[PDB]
Amino acid sequence: DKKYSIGLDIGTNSVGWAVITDEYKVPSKKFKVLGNTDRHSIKKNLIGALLFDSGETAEATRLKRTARRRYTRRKNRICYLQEIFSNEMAKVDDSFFHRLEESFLVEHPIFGNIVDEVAYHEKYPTIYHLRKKLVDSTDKADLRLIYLALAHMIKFRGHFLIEGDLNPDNSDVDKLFIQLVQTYNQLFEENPINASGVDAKAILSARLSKSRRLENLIAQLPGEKKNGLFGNLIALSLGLTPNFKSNFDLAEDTKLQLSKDTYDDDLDNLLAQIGDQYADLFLAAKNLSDAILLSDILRVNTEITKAPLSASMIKLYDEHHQDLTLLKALVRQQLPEKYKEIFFDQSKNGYAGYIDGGASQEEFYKFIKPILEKMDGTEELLVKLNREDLLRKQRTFDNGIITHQIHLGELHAILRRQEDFYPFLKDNREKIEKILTFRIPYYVGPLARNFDKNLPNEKVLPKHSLLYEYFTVYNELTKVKYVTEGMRKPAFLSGDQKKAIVDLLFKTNRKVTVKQLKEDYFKKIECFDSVEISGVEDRFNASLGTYHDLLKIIKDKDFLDNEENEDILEDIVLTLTLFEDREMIEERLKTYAHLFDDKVMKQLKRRRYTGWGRLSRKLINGIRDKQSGKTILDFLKSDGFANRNFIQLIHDDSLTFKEDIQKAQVSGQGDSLHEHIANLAGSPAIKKGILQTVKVVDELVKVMGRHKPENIVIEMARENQTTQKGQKNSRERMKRIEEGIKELGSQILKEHPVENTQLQNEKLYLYYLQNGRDMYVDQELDINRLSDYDVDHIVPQSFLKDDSIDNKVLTRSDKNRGKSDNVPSEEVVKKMKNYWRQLLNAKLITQRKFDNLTKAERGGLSELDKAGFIKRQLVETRQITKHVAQILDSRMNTKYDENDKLIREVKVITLKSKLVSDFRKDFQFYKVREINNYHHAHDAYLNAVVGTALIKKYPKLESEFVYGDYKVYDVRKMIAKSEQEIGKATAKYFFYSNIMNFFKTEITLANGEIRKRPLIETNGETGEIVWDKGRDFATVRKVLSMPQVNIVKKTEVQTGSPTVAYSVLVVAKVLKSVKELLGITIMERSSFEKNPIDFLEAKGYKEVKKDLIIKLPKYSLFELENGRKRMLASAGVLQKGNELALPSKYVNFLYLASHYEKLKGSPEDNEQKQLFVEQHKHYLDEIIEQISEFSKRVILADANLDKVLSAYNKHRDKPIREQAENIIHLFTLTNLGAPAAFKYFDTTIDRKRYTSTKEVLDATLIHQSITGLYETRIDLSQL
Repeated sequence: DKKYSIGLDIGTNSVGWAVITDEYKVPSKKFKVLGNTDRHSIKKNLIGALLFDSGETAEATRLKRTARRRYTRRKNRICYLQEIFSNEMAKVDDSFFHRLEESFLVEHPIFGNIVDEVAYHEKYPTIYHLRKKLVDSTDKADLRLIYLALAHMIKFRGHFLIEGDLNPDNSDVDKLFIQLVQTYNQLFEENPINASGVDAKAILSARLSKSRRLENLIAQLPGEKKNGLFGNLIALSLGLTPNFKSNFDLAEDTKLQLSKDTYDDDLDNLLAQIGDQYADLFLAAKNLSDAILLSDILRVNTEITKAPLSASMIKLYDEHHQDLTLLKALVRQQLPEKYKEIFFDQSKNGYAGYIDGGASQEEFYKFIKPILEKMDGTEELLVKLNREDLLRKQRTFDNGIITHQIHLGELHAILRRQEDFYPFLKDNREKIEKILTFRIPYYVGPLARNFDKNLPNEKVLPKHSLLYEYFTVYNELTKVKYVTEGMRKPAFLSGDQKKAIVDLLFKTNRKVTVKQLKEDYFKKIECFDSVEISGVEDRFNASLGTYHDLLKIIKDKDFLDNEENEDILEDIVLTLTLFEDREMIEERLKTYAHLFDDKVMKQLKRRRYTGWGRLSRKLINGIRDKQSGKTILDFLKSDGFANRNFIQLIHDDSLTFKEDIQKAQVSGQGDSLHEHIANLAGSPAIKKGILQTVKVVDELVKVMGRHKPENIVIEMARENQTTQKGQKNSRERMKRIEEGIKELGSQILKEHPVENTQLQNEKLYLYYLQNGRDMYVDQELDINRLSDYDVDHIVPQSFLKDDSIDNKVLTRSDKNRGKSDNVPSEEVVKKMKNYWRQLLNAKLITQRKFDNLTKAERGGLSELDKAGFIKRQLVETRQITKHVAQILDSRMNTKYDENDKLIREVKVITLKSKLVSDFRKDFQFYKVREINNYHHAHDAYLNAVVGTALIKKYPKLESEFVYGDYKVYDVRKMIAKSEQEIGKATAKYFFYSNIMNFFKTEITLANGEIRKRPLIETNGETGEIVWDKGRDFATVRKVLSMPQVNIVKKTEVQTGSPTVAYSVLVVAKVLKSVKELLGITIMERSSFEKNPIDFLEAKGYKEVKKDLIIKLPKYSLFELENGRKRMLASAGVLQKGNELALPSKYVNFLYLASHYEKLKGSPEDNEQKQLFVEQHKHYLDEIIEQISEFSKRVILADANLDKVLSAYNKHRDKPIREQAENIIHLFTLTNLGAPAAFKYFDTTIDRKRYTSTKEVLDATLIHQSITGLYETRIDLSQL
């Protein structure tokens, strides 16, 4: 039994997965297959890929934001915080937490007496009045006030944080602005924004309108228009309502507004249209937005305090009141018609709409500015409106992290002082910190969970509740036994005997003795002379004491005994328990004045109760056993001869009571996976993919026999390069060139015109980007001789791998860069800097490129430069990937030590998808998407290899790419200050900052000098073998060439045109037998499943075997003869079911051939690969052979195969690159799924579709699990 790791490759249409074991191998396992076939076992490698469409299904609905889900899981956090306070709160005010809960259903009092309740609302009209008072508090503060402050934050927080989210050092307008442009530049490498010398803090946090601050900023970004994408983001974060339809050429108007209730959903619908690459862009806009709005706000306050947001909000409160007071007088007087429109009508923008009706600030100003301009005396009101300062409200801070940290600061201030008076607060600092800050996936160990023990979030009954005391008395009686004159054994009290006894004895005396039970009931009523009694001792312990209490006050025994007042009386005792003061009781009691005299109500209002019980009504009287329909109290009252009691009933498996209690302990023990994923920023596809990833990992752990993996290594699927977004890139390069040639005033586009699609050539682009000139030497280049010239890396590959235009120049010879191993030579910078500057200002190089060319002027590559290179390659910054990491980390690491620290047995590693992509290129494991779907699985395999190699080779780097709170090492203390300082395994890890250098056997320096590395890489300190260049590359080639890879096209049952939910197999009469395929529609579905046969009969079928009605969802998979597979699609059509595998030798060949000219890389190494393509021309035959063999066996499109085969022979002499590029088209004949037309050479090959679904009814149905590892096969031939 050995350790393993999982690699994951998460995409919007595909989850790829791979388990790897020691020495980076992929294990295999035999898997029992179920059903009616004579195949009972199958052997399977543990590597696969799940493929899924993204449409209207129930799983889609589950991943939508769901309010009742949020409510319930948030109630766990609220309730947990109450539990921590419950003990000390009991000493201050035992009814506090129950009082607040009753008032949750008023949509109001917080205190027991009228004095405190009035004094609380006079002093704390807002939560910020409270916070500020508490922070300023020198001595012990009232615990209710402390609780109320904390509870208000966690009640109204949109979403809590995960590890690595807090960043308090970079929470200011300027850095958040850079973050936005950096995130923007990641997505638009050709038209990046230079933000150098832009005072964004001053421009964006001014006393000017949003619209002016937009124009001011956009005016400082050369070439950027106000309604362009970057302007609209700035518009978004300033508080405006930009429209992104034109930036992305969208279908409809798609406008966005941060303050709206629907913004979160609105963003996901946009991402669903433009791609989840953009999500972090709109997240950067949100945090900037928050930093802007907090500066404007905090500016009003002038008092030095640990509650600066509170101090500001109090000020704005007072200013809001005066301004509203005047506006009301102005309107009442000058425009009384419009008063109710303005101040009461939430349906309209206007004050009412603005506050209680979700109209935004700008919508409100837009409505009210004309009203103000037409009135007298609105001069400064209008001034405030135009600097965005008029009647700001208080609720502008529930979401986002920049907000969260400001709140946490104030609350931590309160807790630090109040810890000195409430030891329990120091005792639970970390628990309370977790409640205030972070996601709580589970309430176990230190966070394990007044409230009803059985039902966690349900509150208890008052201990003097009449219903509670009935439960107490009946629970005791149901275990009394009696024995009479005519009996051999004792018997239980009857349903009627119990009621008889309660009516007769428990309602006439406070305590009931056993003598009374014997004499006053068993003698006098049942006429017995000898009676012995077990189950009770001197007297019963349970008393109906509140019945007797009220009997003296009401003096209407009929009223007490009447079952319909039971909840009236329950309400009365609740009220007499929650409050302690006659005026406040009598307020609440006044609704019952039609039921009692004033004589009685003066008496009732004086009858306070104190105390709370152990159980809640819902449990005792509320939940009902399914079959019997009876509550627990019902069973205590009568339960046949069984006479179960409370503790019996809870645990009896023959009653649903047990199961409902467990269903509630489960819901209250942690949060909701689907709610978590539902609230991420992303499309519904990215969310479906994350849910699949969680499913795949669960099944993989089941497969490895419940053993957890050592590491899980996650990457986000690298995206395919469509030719559509490929030509969008040409248009972008063209616009950057045109705009740059204009500002240079150079005639180069007229001397050499160029259509945009030619700019895809690296060298030609660089030639225009460089205005026709060498970049290291003052000279022109000849546009007709670019083949002779070099592409040089500004920062050498030894230090960072960056093959972008932003790290490349076009020289005559790379020797022109200078002779150093570092950035270009100081002699080159001098002769060329002024040219570079001109280019930089023309936006033909970037600020990063310029700084890098000139770096020799500043001492070359510093330690700091190198440490940031490390982080640049390691750290994956996408947000959603941090949440995938936590979700898996949450599920995997659940035990706690004897410290109350998390024991991390599974390390969840996150890698940039680039690392794997570079690895395939650096070591020739080339990817050719077109062949099959295996490359998803291959990526997950490679990702698991590269991730687990890194963590073993460079453990100290853990903190940068493993989820968790790890010891943060400074990367610069890991950087050797000379290369010879690294020949030994001292603590320094690198001199040449490409972290992937340890895989290479020889590294080439920028000048040409070559450093060798040992064939076997060991970790410095542990000595462990990490990578053996002699074995481990071969292992990888083996896994990739491996032909059987588990591919699963997720089947779907639809939910949103005659749309079918799923087909079904009917075997029946119409007499003689038919095997038919019938599609149930979404309307039909409800009916059909209710009564299958009656639905089926009314369709003309009869004498159907209902045990042979097989449900067949979309893409059900069938196997026929010779392993030919078919998938069942919609519209009575079948899809191709087989995946065609090719070994590495062929894949690499096809790749390097189709790239024979486009060959970026070393000039000698470029020929070594061209030689390989040449010397293996015979692979063209070998491939065509496999494609043909595959096609005749499973494709069955003999017509097109002949055309293809004929056309291949005729063109066998065209250059190799051409035949390969055209073989790569062929694979769409063999591709799994819907057949689709393609072109081979000149020839067009039209799709042969599969129009008869009859075929499958006698084939074998293959039902796959998510990994495809567990099959159950059903031979329909024998049906």
